[PDB]
Amino acid sequence: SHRKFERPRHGSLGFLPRKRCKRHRGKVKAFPKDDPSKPPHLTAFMGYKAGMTHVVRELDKGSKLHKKEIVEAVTVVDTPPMVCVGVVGYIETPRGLRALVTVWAGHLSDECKRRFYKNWYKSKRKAFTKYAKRYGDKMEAELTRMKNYCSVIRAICHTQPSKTPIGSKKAHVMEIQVNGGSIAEKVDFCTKMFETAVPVKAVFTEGEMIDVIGVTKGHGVKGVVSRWGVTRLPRTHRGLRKIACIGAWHPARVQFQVPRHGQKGYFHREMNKKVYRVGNGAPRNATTESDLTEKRITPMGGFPHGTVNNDFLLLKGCKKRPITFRKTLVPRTTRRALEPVNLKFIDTSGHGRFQTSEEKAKFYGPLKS
Amino acid sequence: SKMRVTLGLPVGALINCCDNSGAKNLYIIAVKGWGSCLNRLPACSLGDLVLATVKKGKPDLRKKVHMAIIVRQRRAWRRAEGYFIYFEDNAGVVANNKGEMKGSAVTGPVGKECAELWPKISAAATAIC
RNA sequence: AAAAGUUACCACAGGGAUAACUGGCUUGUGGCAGCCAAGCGUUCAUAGCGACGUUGCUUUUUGAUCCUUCGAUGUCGGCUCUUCCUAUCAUUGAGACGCAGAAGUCUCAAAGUGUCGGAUUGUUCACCCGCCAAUAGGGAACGUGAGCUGGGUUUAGACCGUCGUGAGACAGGUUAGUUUUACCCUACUGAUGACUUGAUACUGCGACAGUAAUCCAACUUAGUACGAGAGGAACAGUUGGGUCGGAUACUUGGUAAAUGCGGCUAGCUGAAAAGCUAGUGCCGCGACGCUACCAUCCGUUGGAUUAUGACUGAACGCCUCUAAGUCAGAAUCCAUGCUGGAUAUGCAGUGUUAUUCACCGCCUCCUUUGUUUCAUGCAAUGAUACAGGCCUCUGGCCUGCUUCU
RNA sequence: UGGAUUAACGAGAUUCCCACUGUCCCUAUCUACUAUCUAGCGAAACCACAGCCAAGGGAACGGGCUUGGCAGAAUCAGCGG
RNA sequence: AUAACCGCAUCAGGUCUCCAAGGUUAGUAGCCUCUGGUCGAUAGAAUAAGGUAGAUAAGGGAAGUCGGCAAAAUAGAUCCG
RNA sequence: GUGGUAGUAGCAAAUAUUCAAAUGAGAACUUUGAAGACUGAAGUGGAGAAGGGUUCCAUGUGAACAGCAAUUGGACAUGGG
RNA sequence: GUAAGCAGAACUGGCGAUGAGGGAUGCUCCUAACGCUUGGUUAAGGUGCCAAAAUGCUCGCUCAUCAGAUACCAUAAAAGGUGUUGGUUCAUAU
RNA sequence: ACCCGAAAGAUGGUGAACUAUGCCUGAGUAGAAUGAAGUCAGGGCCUGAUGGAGGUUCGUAGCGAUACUGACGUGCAAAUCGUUCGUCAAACUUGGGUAUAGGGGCGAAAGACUAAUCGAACCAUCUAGUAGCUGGUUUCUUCCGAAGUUUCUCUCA
Repeated sequence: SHRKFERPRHGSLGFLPRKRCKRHRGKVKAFPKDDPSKPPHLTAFMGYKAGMTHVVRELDKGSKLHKKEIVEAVTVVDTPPMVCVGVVGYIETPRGLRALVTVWAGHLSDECKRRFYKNWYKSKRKAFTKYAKRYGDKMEAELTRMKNYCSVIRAICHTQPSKTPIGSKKAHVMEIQVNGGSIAEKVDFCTKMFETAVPVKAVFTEGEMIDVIGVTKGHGVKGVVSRWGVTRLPRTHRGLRKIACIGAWHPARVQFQVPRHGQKGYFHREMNKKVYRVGNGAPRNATTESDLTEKRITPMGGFPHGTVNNDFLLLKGCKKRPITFRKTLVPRTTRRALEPVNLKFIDTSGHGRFQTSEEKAKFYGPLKS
Repeated sequence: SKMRVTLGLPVGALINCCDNSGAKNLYIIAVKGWGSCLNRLPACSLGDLVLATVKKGKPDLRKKVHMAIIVRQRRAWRRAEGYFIYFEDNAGVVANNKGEMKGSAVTGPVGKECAELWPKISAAATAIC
């Protein structure tokens, strides 16, 4: 028999299976296409999620909110500068892409070198020691390969999480593709970055759509209702936080489209999320034209779970996750995108009243020692 | 072309009646521009056109399906300036099949988003919000 | 043989030799689509229709049948949840009109997306009130009871009416009446995990599988086109909303056994102070966390074609979208993007490779054994075409690796 | 085989209204004991043989048969086709 | 008699009688305590889904359902009516 | 007579135990102290009947029994009442 | 009887009591009936591969934006086609 | 009478420790609400006290068991547990003694109850009761090899 009242489906089949992925940072997948035309530039970044706070800006859209002062929720992402290290050629074969030769730098720090060990405290710390004497005796044999062959080139960069207030040190290594012209000049771009900190202002700008990669915050094994968004059964023997009918008799088998109990969160996952402010760790980050009061983008009492005293970027996963950002796959203009941003006021105030801690001291006055 | 506002009244709700048409009550029955969800009670926000019966009022004005517009709302909603308004009481106005109000005077406050849409209800209102 | 009933209080031996469900054959009946052309359609058989006849299809109706099941396949309906079909109600792109516009009716490609809130009834159906782009029809053991529910039907109690002399009967009405077990195998959803031309570490590639967005309204376009007038569009542009999906907790709301701080009742510690017991003793506020259209954000751009309309152009001195050749073209299809990849017992690059008799590599030289789906020359590198090709090119060659080494 | 009424009474059978609510829109959080993990203890129903599907024919709805799709150790938590 | 009885058993079941403290209160109600009695009921660690019992929910208030089923709301005393 | 199922279901009502010392081959579980709880006089208190029949009391202990343990016991053994 | 893998008869042959080879698969169709076996030859039916044997030879027809493909047998009809290949018979090369 | 299998019949005994009812003799049941006759006063039959009736009401113990169609359903339990609910001075609850026994009893009547047994208990015997109906029926080779049709039949398994 047919259904009775034809409702739409619970949940998408687009994302399946719903299982925790094998990766803590977001793997990129699909860099944007090469214009042999632009200069050479990096097309991605890594940063750590912090906390989000609202901001006030003036809309420039005839909407009824034209020329009015809208509050907006905004995530701060801590982004200390990613140090370029290596470079990787890629042959285009009929099977797929294929790595021809990785070249590396002379001198890596212990920040990068922790990634290669699971036990740093025991080991004698040998990684790139035979390579370093080989480098001084450099690699203009192996760079000549990448100029001759190889359609695609990618700089190996890495993070600096000693500068972050996570208790980490270990530092994520990451391929980032280079999209400009001429396969020689991509390598000359990469070569001159070796042992140089790339800042965030090199990559991204104020008023730009960014596609954000990450991993969702975990909830463990959750049931049908929370996991798939399913109707709760009426007030039912056995229980009521579950589907009643899995399946019809035939096929004599449970189909994959029916929703079940299992993992929720820790899924690898967005596109078109506007950058409002690129900042500097080097005072007056949260200060604007309007308010003119001296602030840092740390709120009072820290971001809960703390500080930030690095470069950051605002924009429209869990805390302390490594996000990656991406430059959008086509440069698009939707009026909504390509908007004049104007920030009046950034909030740096449990339930905060005061913007700054000296403002609190003025209110309460001479307190008792 | 109304912006979304939290829906504070389902179809079942019985609300107050502002105007001088003589109705005390308005019992909601349906909403204009409601699509298709299984099991979802159709609900109305501030500002928007509905259908209603009067439950107590003038005897010619009872047992018919009048259109009304909703004018105050006890459910909270977010203005874009970043705070949450909510009124003391739910209330509406009996209205013609066009959209014009029937009885001219309007007691109470009204919302911003009633006066922003409907021109006539703006004029007769005492003080908006 | 010499011979009346009743059993819903029932019992026993058996029966799928034999009824009440599904399934199977059949398709009268039901449902859907063709063929002919008397007339209807002011005029005109065929825009839309179609009598008298006649040919099919379907198994969503109901019969007919008794093949399967009586040492039991749990008999209606609703709720929940998934998928499939197309005989398409809406949405996309067309064609026809008795198509001026608007509104429609008919037909083709179309199943990508969508098909709702309530009153009465156990209902399936039905009939109303309303919304809406539209509220199309169906299948999956008349989907779905170790999923629920138990209103109906179908035990035992009892009431009424009709029938019976009575016990009792009724496809007549009425009320009260138990819904058992998963810990097995598989399936589905999630979790580890041995091993493969070494170990161990990091960055990757992406075969294959799954897929996601979809409808409406307002403002201008415009009181313009069109029309005798009433009425009255559309594309590009701008702004929102619905449904669906994926995240998140700045703010607003919810949660409290951080028993966090305060307040109050009863009892108990000689009192005060401090508390403790009333399984959270109560009331107010209550960070962090988790969380809600009850909150905020976000939801790609390319190719090949369908219907259809055209180009050039014969067969047929002309014509012709077609026969040979092309072109445009969709809510379609395949990519792209997105999810997985212990979905290929798949593949690549790079780091470090056992405290100095102690094992461990790599490259030659030469011996022990043991593996091979398969040693006896188990051999031979232009690139094309076939109504043409190749050159040692004023010549020569092809008609076979049947050759040449 | 009683007909028509009827105050009071009813764990009796129906309908409507006010109050009140998580029954519902629409789900969310919190508590204890469980499930879960360990130490010790430790059953039972059931069991031809076994356990991936599509179609086919067949006693007319196959886990085994024919033709295809395919097929990689060993394990834990759930679930009800 | 939550282990000497009967229920196959040291079984959350059943089985006649007497005596009967303080505070709160109408009260042998419920709640806390003194005398007398007991800590007998396998433990430790984690705090998933799903359960069992127990709480609470903005706006609406039966639109859920065969049906207000379950849960809320009301509650004592005095005076008026 | 013996398997698979399986070291699986499960041992989760009656608010609750903790610290030390002694005994012992061995202590989450025996005894003694110190704390903390419960029962809350129509009591899980003090006495009888029916029914039971030595379970009463002491000393001792290798098994089995007391669904974990056990130095404990309504168990086992020898006495007494 | 509308019909049925429906019910009831007549003649012969089968299945039941019966394998073997063929019809992919089938109690009833085809060939053909069986002691253990070596060699030879056929039957039904087949010869691109699965699969033993023909990518054999020779002459026609067919292009399907759902071709067709082997009795019982696993369905198709009325009515159409200036798609193509032949035929029959009239009328001026059509 | 090849082996195993009924629903039943009859003969002779054993049970009222559970339950049904009668009899004899004992025991039991807070605290509130309502305020009947009777009586006393004052006013001209009214007003106020007094009084303490009822198969009266709220509600403990005790007797019972409506709902959740809750928990449990290889249970703690062959009827239990939780919250809710009925009645509570009477046609009430209850111990002991005593009476009634199987086509008999007892029944405020449901075919209820009569030792987890009831539209006729239990125990033994007649009894290995009967069955045109199910299910089984134990070594090998060798040779021959069926029928499902006729007539009659309380005959159509």
